Amino acid sequence: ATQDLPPISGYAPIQWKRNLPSRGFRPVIWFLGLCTATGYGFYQISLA
Amino acid sequence: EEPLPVLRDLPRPEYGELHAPVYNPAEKYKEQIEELHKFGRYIMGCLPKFVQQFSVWKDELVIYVAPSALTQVATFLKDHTSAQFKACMDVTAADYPTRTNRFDVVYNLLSVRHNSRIRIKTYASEVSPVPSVVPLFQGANWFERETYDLFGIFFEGHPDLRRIMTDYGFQGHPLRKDFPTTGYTEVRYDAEKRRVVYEPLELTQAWRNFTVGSSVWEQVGDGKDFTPESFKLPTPAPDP
Amino acid sequence: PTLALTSGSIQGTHPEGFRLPRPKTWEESSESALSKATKWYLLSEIFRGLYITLEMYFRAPYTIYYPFEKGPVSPRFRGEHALRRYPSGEERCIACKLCEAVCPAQAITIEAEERIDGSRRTYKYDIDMTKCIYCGYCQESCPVDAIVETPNVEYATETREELLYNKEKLLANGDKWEQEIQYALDADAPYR
Amino acid sequence: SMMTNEQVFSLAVEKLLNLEVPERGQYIRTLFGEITRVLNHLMSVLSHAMDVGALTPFLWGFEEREKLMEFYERVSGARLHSAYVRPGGVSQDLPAGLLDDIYMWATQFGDRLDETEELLTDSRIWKQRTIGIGEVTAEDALNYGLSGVMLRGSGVPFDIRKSQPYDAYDKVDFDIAVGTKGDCYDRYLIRMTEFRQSLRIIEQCCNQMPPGPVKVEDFKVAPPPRALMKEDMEALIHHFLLYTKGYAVPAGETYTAIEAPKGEMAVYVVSDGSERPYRCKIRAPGFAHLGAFDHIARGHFLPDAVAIIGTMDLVFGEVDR
Amino acid sequence: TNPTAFAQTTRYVKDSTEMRTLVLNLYRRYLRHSRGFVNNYNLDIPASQVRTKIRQEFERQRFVKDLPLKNVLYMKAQMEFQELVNFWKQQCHVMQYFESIKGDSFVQKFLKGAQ
Amino acid sequence: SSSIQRTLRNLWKNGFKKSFKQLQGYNDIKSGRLVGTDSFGNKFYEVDDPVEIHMRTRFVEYTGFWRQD
Amino acid sequence: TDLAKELVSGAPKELITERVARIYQEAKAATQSGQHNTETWKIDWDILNKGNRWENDLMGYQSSSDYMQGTILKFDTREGAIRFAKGQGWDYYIQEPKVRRFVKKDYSANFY
Amino acid sequence: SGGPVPVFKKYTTGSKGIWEKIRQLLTLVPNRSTGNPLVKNYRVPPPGSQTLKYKDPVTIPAGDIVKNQYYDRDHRRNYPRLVAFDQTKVSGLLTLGSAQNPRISVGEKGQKELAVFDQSVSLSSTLATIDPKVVKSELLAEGGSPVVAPSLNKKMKFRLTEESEHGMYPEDYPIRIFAQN
Amino acid sequence: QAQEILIKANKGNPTGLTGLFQHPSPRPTLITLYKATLKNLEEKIPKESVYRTAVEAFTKERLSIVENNEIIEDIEKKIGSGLVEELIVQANEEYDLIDKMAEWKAWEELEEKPLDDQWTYFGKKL
Amino acid sequence: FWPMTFGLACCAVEMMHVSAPRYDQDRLGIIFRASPRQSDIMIVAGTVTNKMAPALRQVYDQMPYPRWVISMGSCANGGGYYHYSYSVVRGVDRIVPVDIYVPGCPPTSEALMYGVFQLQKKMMDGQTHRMWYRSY
Ligand SMILES: CCCCCCCCCCCC(=O)OC[C@H](COP(=O)(O)OCC[N+](C)(C)C)OC(=O)CCCCCCCCCCC
Ligand SMILES: CCCCCCCCCCCC(=O)OC[C@H](COP(=O)(O)OCC[N+](C)(C)C)OC(=O)CCCCCCCCCCC
Ligand SMILES: CCCCCCCCCCCC(=O)OC[C@H](COP(=O)(O)OCC[N+](C)(C)C)OC(=O)CCCCCCCCCCC
Ligand code: SF4
Ligand code: SF4
Ligand code: SF4
Repeated sequence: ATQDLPPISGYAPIQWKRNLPSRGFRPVIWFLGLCTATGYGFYQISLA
Repeated sequence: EEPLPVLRDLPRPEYGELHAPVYNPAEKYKEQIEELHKFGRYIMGCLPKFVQQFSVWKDELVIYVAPSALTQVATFLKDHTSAQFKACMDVTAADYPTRTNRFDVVYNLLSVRHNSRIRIKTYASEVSPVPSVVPLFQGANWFERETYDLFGIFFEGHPDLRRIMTDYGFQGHPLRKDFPTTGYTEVRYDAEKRRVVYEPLELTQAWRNFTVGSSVWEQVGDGKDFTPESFKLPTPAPDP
Repeated sequence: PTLALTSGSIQGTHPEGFRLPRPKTWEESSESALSKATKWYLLSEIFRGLYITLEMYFRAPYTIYYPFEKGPVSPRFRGEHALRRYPSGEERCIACKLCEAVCPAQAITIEAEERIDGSRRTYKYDIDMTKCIYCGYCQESCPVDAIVETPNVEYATETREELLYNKEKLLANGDKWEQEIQYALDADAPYR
Repeated sequence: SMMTNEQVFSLAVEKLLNLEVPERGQYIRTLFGEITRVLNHLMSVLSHAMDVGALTPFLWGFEEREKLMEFYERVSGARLHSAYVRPGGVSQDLPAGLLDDIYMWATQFGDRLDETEELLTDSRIWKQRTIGIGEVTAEDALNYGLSGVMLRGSGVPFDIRKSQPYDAYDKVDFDIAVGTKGDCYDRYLIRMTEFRQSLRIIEQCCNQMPPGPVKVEDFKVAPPPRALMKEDMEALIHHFLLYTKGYAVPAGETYTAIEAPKGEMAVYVVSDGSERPYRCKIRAPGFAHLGAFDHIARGHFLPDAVAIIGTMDLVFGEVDR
Repeated sequence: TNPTAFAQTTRYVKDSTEMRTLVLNLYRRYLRHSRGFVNNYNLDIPASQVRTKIRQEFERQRFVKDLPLKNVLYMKAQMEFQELVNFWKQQCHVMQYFESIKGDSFVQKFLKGAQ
Repeated sequence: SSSIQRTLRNLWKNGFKKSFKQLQGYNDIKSGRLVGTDSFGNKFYEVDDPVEIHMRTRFVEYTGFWRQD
Repeated sequence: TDLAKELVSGAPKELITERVARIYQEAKAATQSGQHNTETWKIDWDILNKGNRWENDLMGYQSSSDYMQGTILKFDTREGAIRFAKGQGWDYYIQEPKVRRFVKKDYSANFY
Repeated sequence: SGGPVPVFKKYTTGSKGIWEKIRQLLTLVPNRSTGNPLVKNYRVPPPGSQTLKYKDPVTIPAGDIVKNQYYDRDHRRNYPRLVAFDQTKVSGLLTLGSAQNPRISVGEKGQKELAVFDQSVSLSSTLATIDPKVVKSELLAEGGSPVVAPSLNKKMKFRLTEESEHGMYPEDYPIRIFAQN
Repeated sequence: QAQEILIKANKGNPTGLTGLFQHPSPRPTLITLYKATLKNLEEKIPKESVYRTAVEAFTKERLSIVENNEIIEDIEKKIGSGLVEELIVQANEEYDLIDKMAEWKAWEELEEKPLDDQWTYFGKKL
Repeated sequence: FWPMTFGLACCAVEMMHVSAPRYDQDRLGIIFRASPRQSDIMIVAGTVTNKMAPALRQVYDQMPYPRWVISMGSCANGGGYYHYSYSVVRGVDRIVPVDIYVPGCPPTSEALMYGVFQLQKKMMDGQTHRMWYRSY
């Protein structure tokens, strides 16, 4: 009006709680992937 | 996925003429005034040998004690369950040269227990020592170190009292009223001596004292009476 | 009846659940041994920490290329001082000495007398720009808006003598920055 | 923490003056009491991390500081030393469109805290530098007068915005976080919570902002508006005497404490019925913290001292007032 | 919390004789460290003058009678020692302490403005 | 605002000599609508590019080449 | 009181030997009719016979080497001022304020 | 509440088209804003080019031309007077009661009693010689109970929340979030 | 007599406050110190002192609540002064005070009255 | 242009903001160094007290040539708000030679960069080696 005021219906709510969703596969799957790479790697070393 | 609103253009409330009640801000402390008065008297009754007097202002209770009554009253207010002031927030002083003991040492205690603050006032002169509360409150080690630096108060029982703020070998205690605001000396780099040297004070523009043009009329009245009606001596009513 | 009977208060009473439970032992960890060791040996959170930092590498930076661009300024900004004029050309200051008395740092020196034609004007007016705290009190106290702070900030000087603005210097600033002072005065007039 | 500094002098003087700020003024001092709190922790938490080694989280936050200092300059005219809060209220009213900028910054700022908590909260190197470092017991904290976060890290749930609510802090709803281990990692978590509680108050002050005067409607303690000054005789008299003689404060004394971002900051102002304070002792939280440094650093290594200084938030202007 | 090096408790003495023993004891402590004062502060004068000027300042207060004045001058007596030992003062301060230096006739002071 | 496309479009709009000067003092290759020239001779542009960041939508072209004040 | 308290104040010796203080009560100003600034006793120091004020050559300031030029003390009793001056060992001199003589003033006196 | 908010609902610059789909496929948390403010929204009418004509706000009772006498709202001169209670006045209040609960005779007999406590009366003696009911009724509280330190905030209480409510760190992290209750 | 009690455990489950461990025997320890304080109060502090009446007011009250409340959580909410481990230190300090309170003889006449000009600020009596 | 991190008080906060992302002093080759040996610019950002004064001279003497000193803000320039204090040096140019004075309380980040830009223009005007050929 003649002052700095919020709108009639107010402002929309904002995000202020923690937002850190975890990412990546389960820890077991990464270990399976590691022992697959190790097994395949020594297969190719043993082949050569 | 609607486009974001332009918050500049959204409608704003319309108001006509605004109304705000006018009432004395000191009224809202009324309940706090009585309870501090009761608890202030309680300490005096428990320790009549030490508490010279107590005073209440709005939501602040002050206990006035002698220097020889300090350790006793401080200990009582720290250990008594009804008043557990484990935390000492401030140790300071003030200079009133007109009084015989100029320095007025003030302690602020915090009770995280009951959510209260109490104030201890104890006087001191230039040469008379004051008991140190460091054996009770470890947080007063530096607050006492600062008060001596700026007021020269002798604190008896302090494990290590020394300058904390002013330079080493600084002459005079700055916050004493007789000490000029610009001090006595100043430093500069002397080419001959290859070192920074002290010289007597000499201002290129002398300080201007505009404080002389203070008010010649008294500006605030005698005040108002806000003592609880349970702490005034009753008037003996006239006879028939 | 209050809890003064036991020397207790509402404030001293802790909320429900305040006492901590029994800390878990090594047999109450939900993670299996291998899961806890795969995260430990393969640096689970560190590789995530790198990945979040690498997201910023593909974002627009914040840097602006000063002096070819300038950060935002507002009409209330306090900068270099300037003495203003009326449109007719007469100096705005009537040597009232208000600004000298507000000035927290005592940076202003005013010497005044009756002008040659009778006007109440000042013949000496200095600001010790190395003593001013750029606080805006002189500007607020001037009854005729004679002393203002222009939005200028780029006036660093080689010698300190050049930072003792005398009345000639401040009036030369008021002429130089008159257009920009009007920009700020027009915008922020009603708020004062 | 520039504006909270001048809020504790305003509260003390208004307390001595028996005056109360109008409703809108109190919301502005809460709005900029939390913008200032966000400004402080961005400086404190992120420079603490910089000492520990994390250089990048410093830089990300300091662009938020640039965005927040713009609000300082838009209302007062100075980025840092805004003499905005004064005894009786604030200097000027908010400029048009400031609320819509505090909001637009507030919508995004939540993600800026997450990207800070990404690099530090779960980092094993960060937790090795802080967990078990600088431990403080509740008995020791109360004895040395440790306040603010270096008392709620030790487990004590005390906060001055609750013990003595001031300037619209009683109207908004917000939580506090209390530690349990009294170490640097607990104080790190509490500060990161105080970020999100500030962003929770800041939104409410954007929605509950009332209209009306920002300062006491008492021209004998607040300067009259310039337009009224140049047209009304009594305004000119009061404008004259306020800027030369000052205003008299009734005699007495006070001790006003606020929950400063560093801790409990308080002033002991003694009045004499004159226009100049007779005494003004300033109780800086950092000064009481730095005394307890010897009692805490006893039994730690040189890389551990750097953490303890950062977890104390020692800005030495307050220590050496 | 523990006190720093060469620190002492602050006790207000109540006997005159007790103080002089403390006063005399403290004097050798100044004298004992005199060579180290020169070495640590790189003083340009031999340690003999350092011992020389220490003694003079003790005598300056010798004739105080009232007791409360005696303590404060002793409390500050210890503090100056403690700062000197621990290398707290800088070289500039100590040099200027020992680098200090007949009045003019009435005409001479009158000629140059006097005081 | 950092991609080489934004530098390519601005490089082509200005031409060589205008862009070479910005490659010498500005360190960035920008192009904008000319708004006016001041008494000293500097020219002030405004950037219409939708990708330019918040504080970089206005700039100057100083009169000199090796120095700017 | 009786003690030579100045030996603990750290003040320069010249305030005892070379300067003179004055204990006075400020007089009523002719311009204004208020009578409040004349109810507290004050201590001020005499100016110096040379070097109290001199014009700075560059900007025309008021340079000074007197470090007591802007030091005025306040009291509420005359004795406290004298006692405080005695304690510091100051070479003071007291200026007794003048006392206005009472004269009754009557509205009717303009004709009688 | 402070729940996560979709990125296109925040006032920051965001990608469009094929790059938006790339941005969502590769980012850890797709609703995280770049932080670069919207050029078309943020500060678009600068503080020096607004449209609002400001008007000085004035609440009616203190800004009115009528019913607005200054002595009604002159709070600076209605400050609470400073009263200090010495031992003597405590004794007088203790022996004679208060103004609300009088324990003093009337007329000249009462005026005799008040004058007794108009000069020094040490409180140590007063408690030694007075009815034990007086202490339980005046000095102490609730029948002899002590006087607990008064609270600056009678509404200061706390309660424990949990992550489903306070949204902060889960139960494993070593801090707890306290609400008001 | 030689009855040795534990005031602050140095090991055990935490209580939520740093440095304040859980007390192995909360209830018996409180009862021992409450009974000692009531006993030791009368040994040294006379009856006319209000302080003696004040301690016997609530040390009795805290002694009666402990007996009838075997559940620790019922003790805390009814005393209302924190955790039980804290109440031990309150009780202990309540005991130490009487040893010093008796020594100070703090029921007697004001040892040192202020001078006539002490609590006067700027020409007004406080 | 590697300065020395000699921030003392509130003037140092603006000094750090020059290095922040918005202004990014590093983009111009400015890296704050923590040692006189690796620094050639001394930036006095804050109040110079009497107790700090001898240390400031010692730190200044330890900088290898060529060296320049910038005075930032009102405290370093001429005392500023604390000009009439008993523990403040009224201008750091009473202790070290100052090559350029940046005015403000505190100077804005752009005001400090203008001071740095002004000094660089002066350093590019030096003729240290042509002086030998002509003046010597
Ligand atoms: C493949 C080669 C590149 C990556 C090499 C390193 C692998 C690290 C993850 C294994 C360790 C671990 O512990 O993995 C498991 C962990 C943690 O899972 P959680 O917290 O229990 O998940 C919670 C519950 N869920 C399973 C339902 C979600 O997942 C991660 O943190 C994944 C991190 C992915 C981002 C980092 C990769 C990109 C780095 C740079 C590549 C150029
Ligand atoms: C069998 C498969 C073999 C795999 C081999 C790989 C092992 C690597 C190390 C894992 C152990 C570990 O991270 O240990 C963490 C150690 C010591 O931790 P601690 O003192 O024991 O406490 C934690 C464990 N607790 C609680 C069980 C006792 O310190 C660290 O934070 C080291 C972090 C180094 C990070 C360097 C940056 C990485 C750069 C490369 C990627 C860009
Ligand atoms: C073993 C060591 C290997 C070499 C090391 C490299 C050093 C880096 C070079 C410094 C550059 C510099 O400083 O360029 C900028 C400086 C400073 O310009 P100014 O201060 O504005 O004054 C100069 C301008 N006036 C006087 C007109 C105001 O000169 C110049 O404008 C140079 C302008 C002409 C350049 C002609 C170059 C000819 C071609 C050379 C390549 C084919
Ligand atoms: S801005 Fe403030 S400090 Fe500077 S000249 Fe004006 S009143 Fe004085
Ligand atoms: S306030 Fe304005 S009119 Fe008065 S002396 Fe200062 S500049 Fe001149
Ligand atoms: S000049 Fe101003 S901003 Fe700089 S240090 Fe001094 S007071 Fe702080």
